[PDB]
Amino acid sequence: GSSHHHHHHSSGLVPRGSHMANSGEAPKNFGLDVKITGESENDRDLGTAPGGTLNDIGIDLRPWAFGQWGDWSAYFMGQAVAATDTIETDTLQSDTNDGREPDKSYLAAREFWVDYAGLTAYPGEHLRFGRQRLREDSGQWQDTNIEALNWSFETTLLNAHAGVAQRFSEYRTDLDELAPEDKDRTHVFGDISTQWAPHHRIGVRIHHADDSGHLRRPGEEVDNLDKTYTGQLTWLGIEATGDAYNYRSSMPLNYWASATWLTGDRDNLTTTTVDDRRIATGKQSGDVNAFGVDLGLRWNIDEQWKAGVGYARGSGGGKDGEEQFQQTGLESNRSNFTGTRSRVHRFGEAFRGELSNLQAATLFGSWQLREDYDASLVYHKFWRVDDDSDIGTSGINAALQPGEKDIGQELDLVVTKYFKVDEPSALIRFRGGLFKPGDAYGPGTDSTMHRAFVDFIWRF
Ligand SMILES: CCCCCC[Se]CCCCCCCC(=O)OC[C@@H](O)CO
Ligand SMILES: CCCCCC[Se]CCCCCCCC(=O)OC[C@@H](O)CO
Ligand SMILES: CCCCCC[Se]CCCCCCCC(=O)OC[C@@H](O)CO
Ligand SMILES: CCCCCC[Se]CCCCCCCC(=O)OC[C@@H](O)CO
Ligand SMILES: CCCCCC[Se]CCCCCCCC(=O)OC[C@@H](O)CO
Ligand SMILES: CCCCCC[Se]CCCCCCCC(=O)OC[C@@H](O)CO
Ligand SMILES: CCCCCC[Se]CCCCCCCC(=O)OC[C@@H](O)CO
Ligand SMILES: CCCCCC[Se]CCCCCCCC(=O)OC[C@@H](O)CO
Ligand SMILES: CCCCCC[Se]CCCCCCCC(=O)OC[C@H](O)CO
Ligand SMILES: CCCCCC[Se]CCCCCCCC(=O)OC[C@H](O)CO
Ligand SMILES: CCCCCC[Se]CCCCCCCC(=O)OC[C@H](O)CO
Ligand SMILES: CCCCCC[Se]CCCCCCCC(=O)OC[C@H](O)CO
Ligand SMILES: CCCCCC[Se]CCCCCCCC(=O)OC[C@H](O)CO
Ligand SMILES: CCCCCC[Se]CCCCCCCC(=O)OC[C@H](O)CO
Ligand SMILES: CCCCCC[Se]CCCCCCCC(=O)OC[C@H](O)CO
Ligand SMILES: CCCCCC[Se]CCCCCCCC(=O)OC[C@H](O)CO
Ligand code: NA
Ligand code: NA
Ligand code: NA
Ligand code: NA
Ligand code: NA
Repeated sequence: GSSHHHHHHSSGLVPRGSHMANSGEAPKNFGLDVKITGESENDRDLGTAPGGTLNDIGIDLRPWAFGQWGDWSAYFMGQAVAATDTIETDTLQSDTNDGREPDKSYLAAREFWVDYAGLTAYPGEHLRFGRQRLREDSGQWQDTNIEALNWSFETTLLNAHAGVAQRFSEYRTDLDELAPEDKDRTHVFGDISTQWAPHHRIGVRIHHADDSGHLRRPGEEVDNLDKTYTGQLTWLGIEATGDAYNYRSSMPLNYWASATWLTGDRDNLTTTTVDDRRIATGKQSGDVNAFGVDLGLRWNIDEQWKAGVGYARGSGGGKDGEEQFQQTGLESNRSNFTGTRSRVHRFGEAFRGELSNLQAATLFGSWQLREDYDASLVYHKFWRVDDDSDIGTSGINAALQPGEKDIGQELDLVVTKYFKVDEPSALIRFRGGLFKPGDAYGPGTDSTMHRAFVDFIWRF
C-alpha cells in the first residue's frame, strides 16, 4: 500500500516475483532498478552562451534493500551513474560552482530510512526517519528525496501527514557542497484532507521554510555558493481534487483546484560588481504576501482517450516585491495530470517552469491502452505576471527583457510502452519538449529550444 518503498516512484513498475506482483510471494528484501537514458538538449541558453547542449547517453543503477520486523522496517537505495556527459538521469536531481559541478560518473546514497508503523493499528499510518522520498500528488509542494522525519496517516475517510526535513548533504561522490538555498534551511509541513464524496477530496496544507544561515557582509566577495536571501516563509493552501491524478478514473470528468497563500519575510542580499567580481553591499528585508492558483479539468472521453485544460498563476512583483510567489524548493512540478500512468512536467519538459511571477495556460490530450501504453500531447503558453520582475527557476538560462510579458509557448510529447501485460516490470519512454521563446527573450536568441529523453527502465 502507500507505505511501500516504491509507492511514490513515477515508474509504477512491479518486479517479477514480488509480493505486489503476486500476493502469495513474500515481500522482496532486495532488488535492482536499472535505467538507461539518452538526452538531447539544445540550447538551454537559447544560443547566448557557450555550452548548454547535450546529446548523450548514460546508465543509472539503483540497488535497494528492505527489511521488515513486526512494526519496524528499514530501507536503503544506492545509485551508480556512468554517462557520456552530465545528463539528467533523475527527474528529482539537485540543480547545478566549486563543489557543485557534477561528474559524468558518480555514486550516491539515494534513500536510507527506518520506519515504525506501530503507533496505530492502521497500516496506512506509519512514521519514517531518514533520507526518504516525500511526495504529494500535485508534485508542487514536495516531490524529492530528503532527510526527514515524516508521519503519514492514510485511510478511506481521512488522510493526514506531518513532518520536518532538512538537507545536510547530497550524499554524492561529486557534489561536495549543498546548494545555497538548501544550506541551513529547515522545512516543517503537514496536511489533512477528507474524501467527502467518493473520489472527491478536500484538504488544507501547510509548509514552513526557515533559514538559519547568514548572508555575506558588506564588502565581502559573493560567489555561487553564497545565499541570495534568507527567508522565513509559510505556505497555506486549500486543495480540492476529483480523481485529479488518477489514471484509472471511472468518472467522466476529473479536476483539480488549489489556492495557496505565501506569507512571511525575506532578507535579500544586495551586491555590486567591482572588476569581474561581485561584492556584497548590504541587505533589504521585506514582507512576502503572495498567492498561487492551479486549476485543471480533464475529460475522460472513453476508456482510452482523455483531454483537458489547465490554468495556473503564481503572483509576481508588487510593493517592494511582496507579491512574488515562489515554491517550497522541494517540488518537482511533475504529476499525472494528463490522466495516464506517466507523470508529466506540469509546466513543460523544456521550460520546467516554477510557479513564480508566471501565468500558464495548458491544453492536453492523452491516450492509453490497459497497462500497456500511454501517450500525452501537451501545449502551454506562458506569460509573466509582472514584466519588470524575474521569474523563478526554469529550464531556460537566458535573460528576460524588461517590460515584456510574453515568455513563450511549448509543445510536449510523452509516449510510453510498458513491458513484462498485467503489471509491467519495465518500460521504454520518449519524453520531449519543444519551447518557442517569446518576446521576453529578445534578439539574438534561438527561435526554438528542445529537451528530449529516451528512458529505458527495468525493475528486478
Ligand atoms: C537510450 C537512448 C538511445 C536513443 C538513440 C537515439 Se539516436 C538519435 C538521437 C538524436 C540526436 C541528434 C543529434 C546528433 C548530432 O547533431 O550530432 C552532432 C553532429 O553534428 C556531429 O557530431
Ligand atoms: C560526447 C557525446 C557522445 C554521446 C553519443 C551518444 Se547519443 C545517445 C542518444 C541521445 C539522444 C536521445 C534523446 C531523445 C531523442 O531524441 O529520441 C529521438 C527518437 O526517439 C525519436 O524517434
Ligand atoms: C545507522 C543505523 C543503524 C544500523 C542498523 C539499522 Se538497519 C538493521 C535492522 C535489523 C534489525 C532486525 C531485527 C529486529 C527483529 O525484531 O527481528 C527479530 C525477529 O524475530 C522479528 O520477526
Ligand atoms: C563524498 C562521497 C561520499 C558519498 C558517497 C555515497 Se556512499 C557510495 C554510494 C553508496 C550507494 C550504494 C549503491 C551504489 C552502487 O552500489 O551501485 C553499484 C552498481 O554497480 C550496482 O549494480
Ligand atoms: C530536520 C530533519 C532531520 C532528519 C535527519 C534524518 Se537523516 C541524517 C543522517 C546523516 C546526516 C549526515 C550529515 C552529513 C554532512 O553534514 O555532510 C555535509 C557535506 O556532505 C556537504 O554538506
Ligand atoms: C475548493 C478549492 C478552491 C481553489 C480555487 C481558487 Se480560484 C482563485 C480565484 C482567483 C482570484 C484572485 C484575484 C487575483 C487578481 O487580482 O488578479 C490580478 C489582477 O489584478 C491582474 O490581472
Ligand atoms: C470551497 C472552499 C473555499 C475556497 C477558498 C479559496 Se477562494 C481564492 C481567493 C483568492 C485570494 C487572493 C489573495 C491575494 C494575496 O493574498 O496576495 C497578494 C496580496 O495580498 C499582496 O498585496
Ligand atoms: C508533434 C510533437 C512535438 C513535441 C515535441 C517533442 Se521534442 C522535438 C524534438 C524531439 C525529437 C528528438 C530530438 C531531436 C534531435 O535530436 O535533434 C537535435 C537537433 O534537431 C538540434 O536542434
Ligand atoms: C538514519 C536512518 C537509518 C538508515 C538505515 C539504513 Se538501513 C540499510 C538497508 C536496511 C534494510 C535491512 C537492513 C538489515 C537486514 O535486513 O538484516 C535483517 C534481515 O536480512 C531481514 O530480512
Ligand atoms: C546498517 C548500516 C547500513 C548502511 C550502509 C550503506 Se553505506 C552508507 C550510505 C548512506 C549513508 C550516507 C553516506 C555518504 C555520506 O555520509 O557523506 C556525507 C558527507 O560526504 C560528509 O560530509
Ligand atoms: C504523529 C505526530 C505528529 C505531531 C507533530 C505535529 Se507538527 C504539525 C505540522 C504542521 C507544520 C507547522 C507549521 C507552522 C508554521 O509554519 O507557522 C509559522 C508561522 O505561521 C509564521 O508566521
Ligand atoms: C481521529 C481524530 C484524531 C485527532 C487527533 C490526532 Se493528532 C495527529 C498529529 C498530526 C496531524 C497532522 C497535522 C497537520 C495539519 O493538519 O496541518 C495542515 C493545515 O495546514 C493546518 O492549518
Ligand atoms: C472523516 C472526517 C474528516 C474531517 C477532517 C476535515 Se479536513 C477538510 C479541510 C477543508 C477545509 C478548508 C478550510 C479552508 C481554510 O481554512 O483556508 C484558509 C486559507 O488557507 C488561509 O489563507
Ligand atoms: C494539445 C491537444 C489539444 C487538447 C484539447 C483540449 Se480540451 C478538449 C476536451 C473536450 C473533449 C470532450 C468532448 C468529447 C465529446 O464530446 O464526445 C463526443 C460526443 O460528446 C459523444 O459523447
Ligand atoms: C499523442 C497522444 C494524445 C493525442 C492528443 C489527443 Se487530443 C483529444 C484527445 C481525445 C480525443 C480523441 C478522440 C476521442 C474518441 O476517439 O472518441 C470520441 C467519441 O466521439 C466519443 O465516444
Ligand atoms: C524510442 C522510444 C519508444 C517509446 C514508446 C513507443 Se510505443 C508505440 C506506441 C503507439 C501505440 C499505437 C497503437 C498501440 C496499440 O494499439 O497496440 C496494441 C498492442 O499491440 C497490444 O499489445
Ligand atoms: Na518492489
Ligand atoms: Na520489498
Ligand atoms: Na549555448
Ligand atoms: Na500503523
Ligand atoms: Na483520468
